[PDB]
Amino acid sequence: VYFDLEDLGNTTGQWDLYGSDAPSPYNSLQSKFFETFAAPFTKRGLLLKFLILGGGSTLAYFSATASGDILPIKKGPQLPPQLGPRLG
Amino acid sequence: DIAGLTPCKDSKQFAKREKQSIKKLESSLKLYAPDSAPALAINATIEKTKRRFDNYGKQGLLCGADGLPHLIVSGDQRHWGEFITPGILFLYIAGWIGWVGRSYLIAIRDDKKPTQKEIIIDVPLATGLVFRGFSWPIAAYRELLNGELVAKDV
Amino acid sequence: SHSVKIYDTCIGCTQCVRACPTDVLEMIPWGGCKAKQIASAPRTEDCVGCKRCESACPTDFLSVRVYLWHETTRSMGLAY
Amino acid sequence: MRDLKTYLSVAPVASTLWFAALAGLLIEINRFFPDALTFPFF
Amino acid sequence: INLPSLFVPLVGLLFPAVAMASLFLHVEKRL
Amino acid sequence: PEVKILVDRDPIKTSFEQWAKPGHFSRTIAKGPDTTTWIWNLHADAHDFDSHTSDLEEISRKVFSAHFGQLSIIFLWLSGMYFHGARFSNYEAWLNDPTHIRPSAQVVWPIVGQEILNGDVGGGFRGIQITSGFFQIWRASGITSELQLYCTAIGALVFAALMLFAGWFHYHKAAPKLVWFQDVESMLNHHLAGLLGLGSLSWAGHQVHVSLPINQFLNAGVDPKEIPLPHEFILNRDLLAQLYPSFAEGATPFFTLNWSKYADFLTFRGGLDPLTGGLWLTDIAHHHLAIAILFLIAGHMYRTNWGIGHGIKDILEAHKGPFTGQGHKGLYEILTTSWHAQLSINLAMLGSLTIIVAHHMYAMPPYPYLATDYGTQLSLFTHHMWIGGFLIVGAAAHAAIFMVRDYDPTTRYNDLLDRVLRHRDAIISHLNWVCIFLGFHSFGLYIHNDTMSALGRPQDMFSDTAIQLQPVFAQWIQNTHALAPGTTAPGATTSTSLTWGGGDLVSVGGKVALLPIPLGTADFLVHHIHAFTIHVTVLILLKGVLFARSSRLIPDKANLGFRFPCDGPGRGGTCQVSAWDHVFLGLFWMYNAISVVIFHFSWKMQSDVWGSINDQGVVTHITGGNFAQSSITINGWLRDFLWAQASQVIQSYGSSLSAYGLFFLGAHFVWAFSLMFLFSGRGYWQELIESIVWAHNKLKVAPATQPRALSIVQGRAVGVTHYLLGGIATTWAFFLARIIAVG
Amino acid sequence: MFLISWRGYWQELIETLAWAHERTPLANLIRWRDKPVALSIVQARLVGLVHFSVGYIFTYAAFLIASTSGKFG
Amino acid sequence: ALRFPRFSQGLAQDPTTRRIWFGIATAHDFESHDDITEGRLYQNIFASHFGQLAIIFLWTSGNLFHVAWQGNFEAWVQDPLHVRPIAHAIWDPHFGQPAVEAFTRGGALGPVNIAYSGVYQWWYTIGLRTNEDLYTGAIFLLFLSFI
Ligand code: CLA
Ligand code: CLA
Ligand code: CLA
Ligand code: CLA
Ligand SMILES: CCCCCCCCCCCCCCCC(=O)OC[C@H](COP(=O)(O)OC[C@@H](O)CO)OC(=O)CCCCCCCCCCCCCCC
Ligand code: SF4
Repeated sequence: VYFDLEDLGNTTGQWDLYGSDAPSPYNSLQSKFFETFAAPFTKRGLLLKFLILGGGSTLAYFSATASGDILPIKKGPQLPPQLGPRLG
Repeated sequence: DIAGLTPCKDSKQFAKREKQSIKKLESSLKLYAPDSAPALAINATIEKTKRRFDNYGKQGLLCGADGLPHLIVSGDQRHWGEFITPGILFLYIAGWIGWVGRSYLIAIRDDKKPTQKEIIIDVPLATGLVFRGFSWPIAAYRELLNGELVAKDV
Repeated sequence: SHSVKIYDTCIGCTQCVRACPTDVLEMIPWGGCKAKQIASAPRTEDCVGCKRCESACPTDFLSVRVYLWHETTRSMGLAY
Repeated sequence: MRDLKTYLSVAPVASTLWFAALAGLLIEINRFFPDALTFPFF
Repeated sequence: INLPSLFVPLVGLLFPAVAMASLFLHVEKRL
Repeated sequence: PEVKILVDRDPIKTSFEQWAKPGHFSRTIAKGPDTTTWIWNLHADAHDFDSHTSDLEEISRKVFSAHFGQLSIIFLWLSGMYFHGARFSNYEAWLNDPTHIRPSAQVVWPIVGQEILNGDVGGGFRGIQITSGFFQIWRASGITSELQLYCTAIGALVFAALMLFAGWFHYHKAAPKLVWFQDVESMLNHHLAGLLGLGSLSWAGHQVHVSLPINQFLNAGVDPKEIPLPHEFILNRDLLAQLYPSFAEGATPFFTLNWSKYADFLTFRGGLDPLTGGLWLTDIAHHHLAIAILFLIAGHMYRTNWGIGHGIKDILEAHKGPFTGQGHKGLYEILTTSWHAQLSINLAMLGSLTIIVAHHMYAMPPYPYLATDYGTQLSLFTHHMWIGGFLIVGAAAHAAIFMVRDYDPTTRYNDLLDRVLRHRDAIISHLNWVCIFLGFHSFGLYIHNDTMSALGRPQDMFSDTAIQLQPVFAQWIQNTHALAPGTTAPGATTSTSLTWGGGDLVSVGGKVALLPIPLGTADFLVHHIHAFTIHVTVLILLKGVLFARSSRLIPDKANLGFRFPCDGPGRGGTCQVSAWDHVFLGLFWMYNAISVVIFHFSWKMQSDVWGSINDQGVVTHITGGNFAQSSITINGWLRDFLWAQASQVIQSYGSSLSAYGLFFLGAHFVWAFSLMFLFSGRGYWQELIESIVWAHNKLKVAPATQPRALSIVQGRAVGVTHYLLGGIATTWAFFLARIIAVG
Repeated sequence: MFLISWRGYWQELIETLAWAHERTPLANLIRWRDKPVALSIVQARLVGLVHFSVGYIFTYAAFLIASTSGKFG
Repeated sequence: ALRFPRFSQGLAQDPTTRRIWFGIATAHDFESHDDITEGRLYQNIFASHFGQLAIIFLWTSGNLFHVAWQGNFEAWVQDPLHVRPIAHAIWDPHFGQPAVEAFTRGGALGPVNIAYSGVYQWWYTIGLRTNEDLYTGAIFLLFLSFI
């Protein structure tokens, strides 16, 4: 018998099968450090606008100032061009 | 001439094609024996080729720069053998078939189980009906004047 | 929810109610036919729209009609 | 025997025979008057 | 200072990025 | 309990009355037609025996006699083959010089100019070059005159009449009852030990007395007319002892157990015969002897009537463990009451067997002068691959039929079937995933390669020159197969095939019979493509079988049958939920997989195997060896395979290969014609037929059997039938024209 | 594909996939907001036809331009 | 409403992915939207026409600007039969060096496309001769798009 109108979640199976609920295994000197230094990146609108505009900044930057060893599109042609079937 | 086409008797290209095909055949021939059955077959084909080209020469067909025969269907009278008289033959035979079929359909339409005579033919009945197509034109004419060909009120 | 409508040409054969897989239809009393019966569709919020009822109706033209309309969870037949 | 006469008039057999005869007729015509492009008679 | 060196990237990379996040947030929003 | 013959007398009476009443078998068809739909149903349900009736006895009687009819047909086809070899062929001249005369056993009448199809096949003869490989069989048989071919044609005709009479007899006069059919132990004992054991024993006998000596004489150079007749070898034995001294002791060894003294003609050589490019006949006879012994022993496993033996029920009930509950208990009751379960298992095994036959016959050529006849080899591999694929797909069809019409946990419960049914969701989930992953990592590599080759970046490709993906295990295994003779097989001289390696190359008439086949990055890519296609086909067919009875979408699907169009447009739309539609979809994917298999084999053989060798010993392959570097992109398949090899067939007009040029185009047409049935639906067609019917009614010429548009399922079936015919025939014409033209 | 395969097959496949996802660890911490479903019938016809004619135009354009431009004559 | 799409309430209450698809493919069928009048339909269509006009002007603006900027026109006017007209430049970071060399033609200083729309012949036929005419026209088209 697995039907109980009082408790519905046990009848429809709302368990956490792998959760733990044990205390923290990262002793506080380590946790202390992280939750001090990693706080300013924890607001939704803040993080999103910052990530978008910073990624765009780095992309426009590294795109405008990439060197020839990287991108053959930058090194240009190095040969005299052919003529077409008639034209050229 | 008509549309610039000159006669196959006077066409040099028509001749060239004939002799090219003939001696290609005869190059394929020079083998197997001078009398074996393959040789006899190949010689029969050669003679048939000559007959074909000469018949197209006799019948006054028109040739172009390709060297092949062309067809004039405009109504000109020098060329009725090309389209109009075989066309009359076709229209006659086709009407024959269709007329016999419609008269069979009509003959069986009053049966209690008409579909039984559609998937299993009544051969003596059809045998009596086949030869009315011989005069299907006159019958169809007097059936049109009768108000009898077109189902009224459809 | 789809729409299901019953028209007065119904002969009250009940074949449509027997066919519904979600129990949309029902027979109700009437006076317009030899059977004194007519179909009704009281539970159209459960109709999946299979038209299994229309395949069963014998009148010409149909006496039950299914008009597909806005879709929901029950209408789409989703078990998740 | 009557049942056989009926069966022989069922649609597939009847059409098979009709077209085999027609095929023989056209084949023999073309074997006698080969390579016809026109009506060369009148 | 190369002009396509800037416009091709951002129209090709960041324009669709911002527009896809934009339209996702809009289209899954219940008012 | 015991096993015996059980038969009824005169169950049905021979009569013509049922011929004149179309659709006697089904009550619905018997009533007669109102619409044209009738005519279609009449043919679709003609052999659906277990739907015409409910009685198992009647279904089994019908099945037995139908099998006799099929065997009679096969005998008639064999009779035709032998008669045509005897009467309209150049077999004797080919027997005289096999590496110059190309075989031909069909001539055409000179009717409308078609005699051009009678081409110069050599030997003073003009006809159609055949590719079934029958001359090779007849030479390996010892046949040397056309009188023997006549004799076998007559014998086959007699056997066909005999089969037809037995088919009539076992249905109308002496029809066995259900208990006779349901005895599977005696049946297996007979087919294992009687059909397969005695069969290969008798055949080993014929090879020891006819094929071996006549082929010894033929390979010695003797004129095929001055060779003694086979029966002489049996009357006079000194003839045999001249070629094989061991035939002087004559069965004394076989009893004195000194089988060593037969090493004359029962060998274990391995490799090919360097004179004819085939397997040693002294190996094949010994093989058949061993196989006959094995089968004759294996046909004594099951208990019939004398206690000793094995009960199948006992074996099945004994097997079970802690993961499978009670498994195998209840399969004997199932496998003896449904014909569809049996048919599914049998079709699966026979299809797999046909594919294995294709591989083994290319890799270790059995007949003499077959390896250098390239057209026959291509034809045989391709034919048998197609047959195997089709049979495997039918296996799925009949598993689905069993699940819909026969599975019944109320009276025949099996545990394993129930458990698979209870986790089908996880099954289909994992198979779906692995097909997606396999498709990304094989076709994706091709797309990467095409894009890197078009972007002028060939050093970033997946190839032998830039980024290597060597199949280490395949190379390791064929290296083990190379070192096998002498180390793990001390009794063998050469290894099983020449594809394994060892540096041995066999030539015949200046042509290459066999040599070691090299495996490289391209082989790795092609094989993973193959794994991908097979996994997808399996997904479709197994999804069709496992969900044939019910789903989360349609929870009572078994009540709608096995072949139904849909369950209406509701629930979102439920077109093609039936299992028949899954078979219909799996046919396209089987076509895809087999087509890629035969393209891979055809290009690889020409590129690295076939060709011509010079007296100095420099092999020139048909294609230049471009498979290693052009097969890795899609553009190389379109350019170097399709465009470059279609030249032979698009240039055959005017030659004796022009029939292939006509069939190329006809097959393209039929393929494109099927798309009309596949892309449309019957509502449009019935509404158009309405107006056409009006026009006929206007002239009192309208038919009484009302014309309808085809069924929904019939539309799908016509579509897939024409699609498969068009595609396969296109490849048929392409292959045959190409291979016949170059050589 | 969209023109020969129709909807029911795909809808059943998708139900299987939804089960698979909801049952797997560390990935069921993510929840879609629209229940996935196969495409519609009319929608499938439209999408198939669009792919068909896009392919049509693109292949013919590529061939026409490359075979005239290659000869330039 | 309270969800995309606004014009259809029946689609907005659809909890499956269908809602999104059909939301896009019904957006310009104004007669099928909730609370549609005759005036709303006509006025919507009028504004839509104006939008399409702006679109066309911006597209032809783009063509003019781009062959005036990355183009070939001036050299083409000197010898229409012996030079290939340029459409625009190629900038693609997935290019390798040989492709870079392969697409550099028409006298350009880097990879380009050859035009086949025929606009050099048409503009040459009606009067435009130097790059300033093409720039002029492009700016005027931008103006007409805005209007
Ligand atoms: C597309 C336009 C067109 C059309 C419609 C025609 C039509 C015709 N042209 Mg013409 N022509 C054309 C363009 C055209 N031409 C052009 C552009 C040129 C310049 C090259 C010519 C040059 C040209 C020439 C030089 C001649 C014609 C002639 C003719 C007539 C020949 C056919 C005939 O004699 O009747 C038909 C012939 C019959 C014997 C009639 C029998 C048909 C039967 C009755 C019908 C069969 C029905 C069925 C079997 C039985 C009935 C059953 C019923 C009771 C239900 C014909 C009416 C010829 C002419 O003047 O005619 C004398 C002619 O000399 N044309
Ligand atoms: C519809 C006309 C049109 C079209 C089809 C193109 C197409 C192209 N442009 Mg161009 N452009 C145009 C108008 C157009 N442009 C106009 C009017 C100007 C100002 C005079 C420019 C200025 C411009 C520059 C400076 C560059 C390009 C570049 C490019 C190429 C790279 C792709 C890209 O980065 O997008 C275009 C990038 C832009 C910044 C264009 C912005 C200006 C237009 C008006 C944006 C229009 C967007 C609009 C809101 C949406 C309209 C709807 C419809 C087009 C879908 C590409 C082939 C790059 C190139 O040459 O590649 C090698 C390059 O760097 N364009
Ligand atoms: C040594 C005994 C023996 C042999 C040789 C065979 C052989 C065969 N059986 Mg069979 N069977 C046997 C015993 C045997 N059976 C027993 C004891 C039972 C159960 C009591 C069955 C029940 C059975 C069934 C239900 C079926 C077969 C079938 C077949 C055919 C399988 C298809 C095939 O491979 O064709 C190979 C073709 C050839 C080898 C050509 C040569 C044919 C020879 C002449 C066969 C003759 C063998 C036969 C037993 C002769 C007895 C008849 C005699 C009284 C006159 C095959 C010829 C299938 C069938 O009947 O197809 C018609 C099938 O449906 N068998
Ligand atoms: C030992 C082999 C075998 C056997 C005995 C059966 C037996 C049976 N099958 Mg089955 N099947 C098989 C193999 C086999 N199948 C294979 C290999 C496949 C995969 C394709 C299938 C797939 C399949 C399906 C999908 C179905 C069956 C069905 C059936 C049942 C009815 C068949 C029928 O009468 O339809 C009538 C037969 C025809 C109408 C003939 C069809 C003609 C084809 C389409 C043309 C082929 C073209 C030809 C080869 C070349 C062209 C010639 C032309 C140009 C002139 C029957 C019990 C049906 C069933 O309902 O089961 C209960 C069912 O629907 N089978
Ligand atoms: C260069 C710019 C190109 C756009 C020019 C066209 C705009 C001028 C005419 C518009 C008339 C507006 C009519 C009132 C319509 C109106 O403004 O009503 C406001 C609308 C509410 O809809 P309603 O309740 O009015 O619906 C009634 C409808 O029947 C009327 O269409 O809310 C929205 O804005 C939804 C936004 C979805 C936006 C979807 C994104 C679509 C992307 C592309 C959009 C066009 C870009 C084309 C570029 C390729
Ligand atoms: S009738 Fe055709 S389109 Fe409609 S649901 Fe059935 S299969 Fe699909």
